[PDB]
Amino acid sequence: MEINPYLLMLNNDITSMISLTYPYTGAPPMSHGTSTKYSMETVSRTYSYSRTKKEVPSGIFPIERRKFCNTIEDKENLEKPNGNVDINFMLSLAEMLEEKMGKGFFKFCANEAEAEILKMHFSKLTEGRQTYDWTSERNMPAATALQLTVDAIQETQGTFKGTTMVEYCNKILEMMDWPEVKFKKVTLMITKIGREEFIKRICTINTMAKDGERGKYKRRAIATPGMGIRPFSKIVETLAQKICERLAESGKKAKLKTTVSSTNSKLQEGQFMVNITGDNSKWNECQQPEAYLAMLAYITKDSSNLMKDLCSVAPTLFCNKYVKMGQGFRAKNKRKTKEIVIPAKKMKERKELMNAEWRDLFETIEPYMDGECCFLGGGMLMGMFNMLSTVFGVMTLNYREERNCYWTGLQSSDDFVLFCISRTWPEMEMTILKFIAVCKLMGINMSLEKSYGCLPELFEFTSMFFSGDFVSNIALELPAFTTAGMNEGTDFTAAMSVIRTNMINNGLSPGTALMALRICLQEFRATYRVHPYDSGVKNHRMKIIRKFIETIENKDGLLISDGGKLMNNISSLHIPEEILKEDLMDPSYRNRVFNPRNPFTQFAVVSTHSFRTRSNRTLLNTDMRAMALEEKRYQVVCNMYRSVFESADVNTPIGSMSMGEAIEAKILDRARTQFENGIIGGEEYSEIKRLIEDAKRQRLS
Amino acid sequence: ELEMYKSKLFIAMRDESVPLPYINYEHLRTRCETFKRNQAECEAKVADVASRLKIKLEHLEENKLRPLEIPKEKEAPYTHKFLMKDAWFFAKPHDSERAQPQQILYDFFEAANMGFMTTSPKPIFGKQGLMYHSLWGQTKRAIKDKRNELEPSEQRDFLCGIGRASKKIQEDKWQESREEEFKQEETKGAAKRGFPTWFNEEWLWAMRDSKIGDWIPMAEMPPCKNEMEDYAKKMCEELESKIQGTNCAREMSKLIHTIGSLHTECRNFPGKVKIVPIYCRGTLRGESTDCLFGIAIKGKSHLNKDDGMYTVVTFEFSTEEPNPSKHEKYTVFEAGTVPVEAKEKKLFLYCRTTGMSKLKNDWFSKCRRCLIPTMETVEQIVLKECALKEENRVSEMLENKRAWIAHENGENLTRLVSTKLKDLCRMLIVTQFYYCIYNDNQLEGFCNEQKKFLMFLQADKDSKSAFTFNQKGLYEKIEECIVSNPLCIFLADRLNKLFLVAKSNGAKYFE
Amino acid sequence: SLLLTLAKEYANLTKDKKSCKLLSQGTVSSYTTFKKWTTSRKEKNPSLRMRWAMGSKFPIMANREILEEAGIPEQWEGIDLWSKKDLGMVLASPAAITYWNFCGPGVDNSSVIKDVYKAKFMKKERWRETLWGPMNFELVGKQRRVVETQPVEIKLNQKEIKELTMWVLFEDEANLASKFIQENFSLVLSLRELYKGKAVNKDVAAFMIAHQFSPEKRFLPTFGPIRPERMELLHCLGGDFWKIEAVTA
RNA sequence: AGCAGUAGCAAGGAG
RNA sequence: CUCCUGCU
Repeated sequence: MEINPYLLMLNNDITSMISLTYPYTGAPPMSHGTSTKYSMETVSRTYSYSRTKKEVPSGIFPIERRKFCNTIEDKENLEKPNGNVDINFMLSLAEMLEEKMGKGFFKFCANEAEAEILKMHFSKLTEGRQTYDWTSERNMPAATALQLTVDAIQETQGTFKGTTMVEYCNKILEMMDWPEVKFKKVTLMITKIGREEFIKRICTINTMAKDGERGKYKRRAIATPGMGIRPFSKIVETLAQKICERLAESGKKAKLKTTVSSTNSKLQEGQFMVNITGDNSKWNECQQPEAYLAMLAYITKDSSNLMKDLCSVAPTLFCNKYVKMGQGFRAKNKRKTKEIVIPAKKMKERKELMNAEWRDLFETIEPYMDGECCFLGGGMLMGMFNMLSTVFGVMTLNYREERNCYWTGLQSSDDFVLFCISRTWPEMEMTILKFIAVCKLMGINMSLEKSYGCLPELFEFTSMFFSGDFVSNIALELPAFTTAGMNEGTDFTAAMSVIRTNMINNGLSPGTALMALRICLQEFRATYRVHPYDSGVKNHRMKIIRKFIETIENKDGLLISDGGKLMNNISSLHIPEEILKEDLMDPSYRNRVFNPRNPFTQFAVVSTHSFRTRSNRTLLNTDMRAMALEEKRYQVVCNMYRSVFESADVNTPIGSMSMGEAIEAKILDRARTQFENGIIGGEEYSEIKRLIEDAKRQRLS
Repeated sequence: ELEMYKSKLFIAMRDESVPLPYINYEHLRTRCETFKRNQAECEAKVADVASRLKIKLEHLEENKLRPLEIPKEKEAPYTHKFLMKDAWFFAKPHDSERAQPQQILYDFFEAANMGFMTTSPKPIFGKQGLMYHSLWGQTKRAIKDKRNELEPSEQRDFLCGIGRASKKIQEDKWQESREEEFKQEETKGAAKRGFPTWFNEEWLWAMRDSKIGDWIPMAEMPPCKNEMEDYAKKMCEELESKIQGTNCAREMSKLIHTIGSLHTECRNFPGKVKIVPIYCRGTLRGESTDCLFGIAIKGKSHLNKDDGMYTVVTFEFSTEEPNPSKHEKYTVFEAGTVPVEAKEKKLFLYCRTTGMSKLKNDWFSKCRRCLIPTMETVEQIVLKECALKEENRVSEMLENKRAWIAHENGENLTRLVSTKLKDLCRMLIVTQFYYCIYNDNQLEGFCNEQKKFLMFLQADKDSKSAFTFNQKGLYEKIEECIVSNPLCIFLADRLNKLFLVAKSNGAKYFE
Repeated sequence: SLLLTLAKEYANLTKDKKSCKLLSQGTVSSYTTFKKWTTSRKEKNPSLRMRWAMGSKFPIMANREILEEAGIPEQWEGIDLWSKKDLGMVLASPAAITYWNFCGPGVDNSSVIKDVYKAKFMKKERWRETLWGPMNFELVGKQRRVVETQPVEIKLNQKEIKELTMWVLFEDEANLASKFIQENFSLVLSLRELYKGKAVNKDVAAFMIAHQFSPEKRFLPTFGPIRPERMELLHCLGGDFWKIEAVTA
């Protein structure tokens, strides 16, 4: 007898039998080895989509520049994707865009944007992902690379007194005007670097492999920028963020109901609607930032004078960015015994030891190679402008050709749903080929392999498959239920918070919540080696619980991490376990657990089990021990400044003078205020005064 | 306040990266400030329409939904790390103090007599027979001396490879030679295999009840109010009372205990080879017992990154005749006789080398989280049914409702087996566990494209006249990612049989 | 006499050579980016290393003097509790945690901890005194709103709360004097009568103020009445295909 | 050998 | 010959 699960779909919908077709219970795919061929595929395919050969020589950079606007070599194979944008066409779509809603639209949204730019402190830069530190040429978190950048500022010339966004940006351009910049290398020597190398290094973007992505056979390369490119991109993403928040054809469940319900009221006696789910392919290789420069020169053709000059720098830095080339490749003999490693530096000299595919990719990228990097001039990689291409999507979806056959829909990052209204099917060929025409002109390439349509709502948007009446829900990530691993107290309630927030937003029917609740209980007990008292587990932690259980009067007041059973349920996922067990505890047990005088807690739930495990042991055995000396000195100085200001973790400590002078001013302030209403003693005031004066003479020296 | 720091090099930079019909940024800004559109836009639009050559493809006239190309080549072998269907286990009553896995290994060394475990040095088939023979004798006397540390001999130095890696020489010294040590690089891709025929028997075996009862160590039930907790508790009791009996639960507990023990031994002892049992724990006639399926040997893992691919050696206990088609990577030896009272049938020792990884542990060791999509699916079925009837019909709906599965082998046209809904959740936990085993790239891309074809079948079910623009590259992308994973090829075959069953009523397909 | 100790610490930390290039060179805001120096990359599997930690025998760093003041070296059958490997900080096992939790001294701190978490005890007090009814099994759904979800009685807007704790706990470098003070300064006159003499540290007090005064407004799918009494029970009252509410009072 | 899947691991580094 | 690791 044969067997087939998909027969469940013979008398059901795809709103119920679609969680059957997500393989989220298994391991995600990982990358291996170098990430060189993916980067060469991205850049080589980007120049292969250029549709031109017109090169312009450069005087700043020693390599040629190929332009990407208005120089088209129209091959007959137009079904292949193009990377050329016509600027009068898209500016015509912008002038057509603002004439639909309001008159003073871009001035309004841009004035609100600048109203949020000037009131921004640059610690917002430290709330980001990993970036590329150019001092040691590595990947570091944001506060580390910003601290090394400001360290290069205050080491090179003068000090930094900005404490804003705009003065930091002007400090970046001031670094661009400098003829020589000194920084520190590794055991901390101090070196210098010239002017052109600083220009080549501020425009350096690191490439790597996207690890753990569900939905592709071939792996894809993601790129991370440095530090000096991030805040201008933050400015542009706030501007286009306000624009996308103001628009009404962008994204998620109500707007499709309003546009389907509204566009069903715009039908005549012979017209009808056909929707098409598409998927714009090669989206990261067909968005050139020059059109971002022209259109942001429209939205800042009418803003002001400062915002006009500040919103036109990050598209230039995307116009002449570099690309890191991974770390090379490996070679081996016929016996497969010795395997030499060739990095990205010596790839030019050892060109003749590669494969056929590698030489095909490498000889079409040779006239753009630097020593360690490559020169890309039209690409928009991952980890870049996301809320700005959506504006181009709405511009394609608000076209007016003048019948009464037209289209509308909804746009996402690279996912769109399109609705057409027409009378006959050859007219549908006319209108859809007009849509492929306007998207093909503007630089948006729809894939033909991954598109379809029907008459009613049976479409696909951001993995939500909308049928004619019902709504499919998003298949969530299963490992997100258990991600804490930090405490015996801040893991179970964190899991109940994840079940709660996945219950409110998604559907998440209650028996799944009880089942995953009991399963996360089971992995909690299995992780922290704690079992209930009536179980037959005999390890080094259940013997003590087994021997002393006679002292406990009421048995169900023990905590789960101490050998108690479960009392939380679905209707109490918002309340931690500790309070619902604090209404039943024994007085020796309640007075015994909740002592703050314990060797574990001294040296959001109730922290009575919070202990700190030992760290790793490559923290004092690698060559970067001086960095651990830096984190120890930083923890000492931060404990000093925290020791003076008794309440400093509540408000952000703004100020631009110095830290130690504010410390001495504060100890003199509380010395005088606590003097005259307080202390009063000559040895204490003159002795503390003597330590302040001697410490100020010591600090000045 | 309103002045940006006008530098010297950047004003030469922004003037360089303008479009081609412009000279400076100033001329570009003065044209963009005074831009008015025209109606020659439609001439460029229609001029883009004329040189297109693109037509849509309907389905009512040209229903070219052809079935997929299964590779008609050599049959794909059995590639799971353990044995599911062909297992044999020795039992004992479980002792509470003797609970650690080496204690279980020793107590099953006295319980199952390994003194009668005599193997010939000649296998039935395989590749290397002497190495596994001296390895089994060496680990058998090693468990006889009750210490789990394999002393270094040439057999373990050959199997779990010590020194089997290339000499990674950096490009600081290279000492080149005239036409000697000619080095380069080379990649191939993947090898292509064919349709497995044994997967139906392990499917039907894996969803059949096994007399040992519960297998998965679940937890206790929380107290219930007068709320809907009676409903969710009732569904947990019925569904959990169904999934605890099948062999899928035995495989899940096998992966949890076995890969848990190899996981903690990969943490506690790097650089030392251990001897780890392969076992379970389940209740028999009320008395909690434990099993013993096989013997595993670790390969001195120094897990630097999430990969690392340490060597696992599996000695296995089977009671069936081997197969040079299915059991192809194995090195089938033998054991002797086992008394099985229903007479004293044969007992075969199997051997296999394989590998695990550090990322391929935590998704196996925490594979208990498969009761979420099954209960989500059955719960959406029942809640959509009572949502469309608007009456509390749950406990009687779980018995008087059919589910069409498992068409026969000789004929397929509308010849289905309608089963009860708890057998449906049996098949759902089977297919979710098979998803948790065989996850590779090919399954992911094939799940994407079968979401597309499922959208086409739903487009067939209500007569909506779906359409596509280019079908050639579609079947080029589907047939690219169906190479050697047996679950993907099997689901492709069952997708083709889905089209053959659905072709009997709707008209969008082929024969 | 604490200013003398802070002067000893300040002279001791200005005594260092290369730390003179650390302070009086940066800014007051740089303390924030002096706080974050976590050179670990992502800690992308914390539960994995937590299971690796709890599987060892001595994973925990704990204080010496309290556990050598009250503890016992080994339990009654082979259970290790102590190490002598390394400041004076001693590595131990999780058996010492539960051993403190069953065979340790106790300090009466019930009323203080029952006064820290008054919002969550208010949640349990409102939860225990509710009543339910039957289910309905019907379709339901309505759009997403921005709802304040806590039964507070002050209803500040996440801006007068930080300013409030500045003008309650530490007023010496609190804030520039605004127009939002006066009635909240009568509230300063009420609130300084509460947090004046306590054994609770200032960080925990600044934690517990911000949970009795803040109506937490989030963007959630809501339906029915939008009373904040039934908004923390939003995940319990109704799902997608079912609905239950029979509360009389 | 094997794990693999478009290139890596099957230990490495220093004194 | 020894030391060190366990995301660098």
